Amino acid sequence: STIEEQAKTFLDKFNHEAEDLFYQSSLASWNYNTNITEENVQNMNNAGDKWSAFLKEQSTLAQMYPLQEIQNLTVKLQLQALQQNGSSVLSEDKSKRLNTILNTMSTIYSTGKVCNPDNPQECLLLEPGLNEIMANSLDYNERLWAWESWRSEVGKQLRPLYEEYVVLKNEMARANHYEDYGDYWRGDYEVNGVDGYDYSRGQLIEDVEHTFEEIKPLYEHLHAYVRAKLMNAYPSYISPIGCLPAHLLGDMWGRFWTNLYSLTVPFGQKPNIDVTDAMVDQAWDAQRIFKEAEKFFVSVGLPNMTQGFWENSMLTDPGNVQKAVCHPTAWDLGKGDFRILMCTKVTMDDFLTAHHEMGHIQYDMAYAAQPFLLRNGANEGFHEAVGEIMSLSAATPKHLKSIGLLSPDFQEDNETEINFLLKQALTIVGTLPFTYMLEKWRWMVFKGEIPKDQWMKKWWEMKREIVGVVEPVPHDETYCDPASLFHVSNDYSFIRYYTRTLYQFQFQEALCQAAKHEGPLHKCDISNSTEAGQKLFNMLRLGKSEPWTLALENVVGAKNMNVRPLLNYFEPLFTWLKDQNKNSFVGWSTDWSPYA
Amino acid sequence: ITNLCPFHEVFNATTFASVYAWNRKRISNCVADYSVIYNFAPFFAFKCYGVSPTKLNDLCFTNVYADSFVIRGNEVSQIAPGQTGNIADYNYKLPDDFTGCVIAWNSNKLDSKPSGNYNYLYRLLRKSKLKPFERDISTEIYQAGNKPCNGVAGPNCYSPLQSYGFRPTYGVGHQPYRVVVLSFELLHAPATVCG
Ligand SMILES: *[C@@H]1O[C@H](CO)[C@@H](O[C@@H]2O[C@H](CO)[C@@H](O[C@@H]3O[C@H](CO)[C@@H](O)[C@H](O)[C@@H]3O)[C@H](O)[C@H]2NC(C)=O)[C@H](O)[C@H]1NC(C)=O
Ligand SMILES: *[C@@H]1O[C@H](CO)[C@@H](O)[C@H](O)[C@H]1NC(C)=O
Ligand SMILES: *[C@@H]1O[C@H](CO)[C@@H](O)[C@H](O)[C@H]1NC(C)=O
Ligand SMILES: *[C@@H]1O[C@H](CO)[C@@H](O)[C@H](O)[C@H]1NC(C)=O
Ligand SMILES: *[C@@H]1O[C@H](CO)[C@@H](O)[C@H](O)[C@H]1NC(C)=O
Ligand SMILES: *[C@@H]1O[C@H](CO)[C@@H](O)[C@H](O)[C@H]1NC(C)=O
Ligand SMILES: [Zn+2]
Repeated sequence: STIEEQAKTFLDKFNHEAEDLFYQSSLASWNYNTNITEENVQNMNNAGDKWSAFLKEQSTLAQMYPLQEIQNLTVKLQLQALQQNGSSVLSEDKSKRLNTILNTMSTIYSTGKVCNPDNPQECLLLEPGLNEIMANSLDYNERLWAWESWRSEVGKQLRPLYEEYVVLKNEMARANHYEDYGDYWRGDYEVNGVDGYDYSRGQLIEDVEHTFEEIKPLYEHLHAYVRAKLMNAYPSYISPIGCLPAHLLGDMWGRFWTNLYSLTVPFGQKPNIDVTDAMVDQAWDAQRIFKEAEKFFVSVGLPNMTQGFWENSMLTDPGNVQKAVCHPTAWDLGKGDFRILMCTKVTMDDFLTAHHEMGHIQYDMAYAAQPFLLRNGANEGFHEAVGEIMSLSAATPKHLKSIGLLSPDFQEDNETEINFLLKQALTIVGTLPFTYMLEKWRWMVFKGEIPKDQWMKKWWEMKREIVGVVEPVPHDETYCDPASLFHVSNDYSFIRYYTRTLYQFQFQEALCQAAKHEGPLHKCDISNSTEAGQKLFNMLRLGKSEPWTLALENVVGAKNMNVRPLLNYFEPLFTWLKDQNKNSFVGWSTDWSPYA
Repeated sequence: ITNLCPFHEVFNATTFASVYAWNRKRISNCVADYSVIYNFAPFFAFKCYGVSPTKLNDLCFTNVYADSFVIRGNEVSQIAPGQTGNIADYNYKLPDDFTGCVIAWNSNKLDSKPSGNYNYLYRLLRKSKLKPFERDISTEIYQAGNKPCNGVAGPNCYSPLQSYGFRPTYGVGHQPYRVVVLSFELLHAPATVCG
């Protein structure tokens, strides 16, 4: 016969065995997370080892077929996924030391403890106490101490480790066909073989650069406003022309500015919309919270949840004797099993998070028909994008009033819209410069453009130029500032967040045009529009079978990511920022620094 | 009444074998009463092609054949005239002019175990499509490649049989479904089967 039929039979066998093995592994992991005990840990470890061994064996087997002979625009992608060489091509010693470096980095990040100055009573881990201090404490000296101490604690330790890590991962990439490890990470966005819809690995660089060039005015105006507010809060520390000091941003790394809503609130008198008291008065529970979330997807035209989902999923905190992790997660265990692991309480944030997770499950249900290898989102961004569009639509006052939590009497003014848009701005627009900067720095380091002797110098120079953030205490090459961040330490790609941020607003613009909304984009509800639901389901069903470019074309009418939907979303805040920044300088000067 | 057909034998058999080796049971020389068939568990799919559901008792046939097997939820649709699929072409084929009723009901309670019901098997590799009403039970290593397999597994050498795994937590559509296909044939002989 032809190798194409041989590859087809191989793929059929692999799919049918892999479904069962992945189900066993997923059930073991779910059991461990719901009920933590030694036996559960042993079962999960066994299942994970078995699944990893099976994937390695099948990846080794699949290399027989050259991809040149495969034409089917589906067998080719499945065989490409299997031939990615999850089997470590590196030498045995190189693989062992790479695993050792990864384990050491994870251990240092997790167990990094900061002790009080000249006080040995407490040595604080990053997550429990230090993060809360950075988030809520208003002490400039305390925040500067926390930031500097964490940097010296983790970055100095991890700097040689990060150098060895980048060397080894660059060697792995060179062993593979990819130019560098940045190219390996960007390969997910690559599309080959489909003319007129193709993508290049380097094309992502140009697209991200152009998108940030478009975003920059809004970030500059928000930066000017936040600078004015933080100068009002802290008089002497912040300069008008200078960049913002790092530790005052709101979190340890400056990723999110959500903690600045209290300090930078536009109108104190106007109370934010929150439905906690109303839900308590109406006597809700987590089960009906999730049911109300389900009714939204039923209204949009998507299917509703399975009886197995309702029976197996734990939506309420067991409490008492039971021990479990409370990080929300939507599990597609496989073969028709879908569950949510969420300790849901009666709060507005929990309600929106439930909406987000059920969006995940609707995506998973939609791509269930496709083969196992293609049973994923088209790119790393679409999956959380589909979650986030539902999360945004759920919180709209129109949806709240339709559900009935909000009284018919209430009407929204200019002030409420401005407050909500500025809060979501600090949440969403602020993280884009940080993601852009981190990915640019890491890509340049991987390519080798940034020399080792100038790693941190170039890092802080680019942060000062792009993010408009200046280091409080100057740091030499001994520090490794990026190593502090969780994704940098544990080797996670970070451009996914930028792509998600653009994609969610492109999706929202498309679905709001589908729903025939008139007015500002923020007060847009897609609940009862069955056109928007079908337009979404078109992409949701594809999975990875079609290229992500074609999926994005299907949803939003464009083959490439555009920030125009985001700017249309934040246009009211953009006008308000123009008005408020008439007496405030726009732009930042690099020269100023807190030191000297 | 003189006789009642062994409907409580074709159903309630506690083991329906597998779709690749389907049980071929001959029902004859008895009165066929569908009242008990209705009185059994509610049926996910009860579709009659050749014999009308109302005229099931009225019509008489020489011989009745019931085929019992366990298949997944989505595989139920493939057991129908003119439908093509993995199960339909490689395990069991209803003829083009089939007369009878397809009876299916859920069996998650009995056919699913937490460990897994690996006993049931189906075939997903074969040289050619099966003719209607055919049984194949011989396991020859599939030679998709250009080189003889020599009766062992390896590269381009896969065992045709593959195992369903049935667990209680599986969703509808992958849960084990028990299907008994009633086949009615007219032959040049006294019917001896009247309802
Ligand atoms: C690449 O190969 C795959 C097969 O591995 C092709 O898949 C297509 O899969 C669908 C499954 O729904 C097939 O449709 C079926 O057709 C029969 C006959 O009408 C019908 O009875 C079933 O209900 C179902 O609709 C479809 O025929 C099959 N396509 C081909 C060409 O075999 C996929 O299309 C291939 N991609 C290409 C063209 O490169
Ligand atoms: C993976 O490594 C093997 C050698 O171990 C090689 O034959 C194969 O072509 C590699 N696959 C790719 C696509 O890098
Ligand atoms: C929900 O799913 C069930 C099947 O599980 C279906 O009967 C029902 O119509 C669906 N929608 C509603 C509104 O209950
Ligand atoms: C957790 O699993 C164990 C078995 O390992 C079981 O005995 C126990 O009842 C389960 N639940 C809790 C709360 O421990
Ligand atoms: C959606 O339809 C239901 C039908 O009862 C209606 O009660 C609800 O107000 C509608 N929602 C919107 C936002 O139009
Ligand atoms: C919106 O702004 C205009 C212009 O200042 C003002 O007259 C109007 O009352 C505002 N609406 C409110 C109070 O939300
Ligand atoms: Zn999510």
